[PDB]
Amino acid sequence: NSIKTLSNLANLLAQEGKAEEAIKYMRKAVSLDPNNIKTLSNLANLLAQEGKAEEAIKYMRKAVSLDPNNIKTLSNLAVLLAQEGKAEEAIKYMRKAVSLIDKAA
Amino acid sequence: NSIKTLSNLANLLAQEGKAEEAIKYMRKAVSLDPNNIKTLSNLANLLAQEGKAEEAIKYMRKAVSLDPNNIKTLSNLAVLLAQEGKAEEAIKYMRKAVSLIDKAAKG
Repeated sequence: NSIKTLSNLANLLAQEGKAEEAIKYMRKAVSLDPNNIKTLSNLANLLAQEGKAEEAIKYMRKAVSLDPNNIKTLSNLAVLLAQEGKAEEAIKYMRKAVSLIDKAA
Repeated sequence: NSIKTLSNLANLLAQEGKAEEAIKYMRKAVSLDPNNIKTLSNLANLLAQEGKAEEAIKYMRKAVSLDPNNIKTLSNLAVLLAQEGKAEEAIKYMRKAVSLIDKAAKG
């Protein structure tokens, strides 16, 4: 609803290279529903796109905690951790994703 | 106009449910610089969100081929493949990514 609208505006501003405003609207969107995985991941990726990897990782951990079996979230978190030089933890989450993929098949 | 303009126009068009036009403009953006990894990933994401998973996979594969050590590209591709039910190849890309992370960590 309003979350989707805020998300659209945010992503438009970001795709136009105006990331700070995008982050403002995104934080609003997350505030409206703090348990939405999609919006949390969106916020995270916007923060990471700005070089702020730590806060991004925070929100990604939140999203993972919301659903530990989603391989997209696990993979994304793993990527963020790897970019920050946390090899062991990244490899851990990636391998968890591998296990889930192999299990579902 | 530029790649940025065409790409964002494509994004808003997609948001308006004008997927055909969106893909048109995003492909126009690609044509200006066919080996641009960023644009390729953008088109891939667009195709994926519209349901066109297979095409998206093809463009993600080209992206990987342009830079095979990018773990973001490898991971995104793997997630897509797994989504389409291609478990083994997805796992292969993820283990590639893991090997790269370990290799980079070892210095």
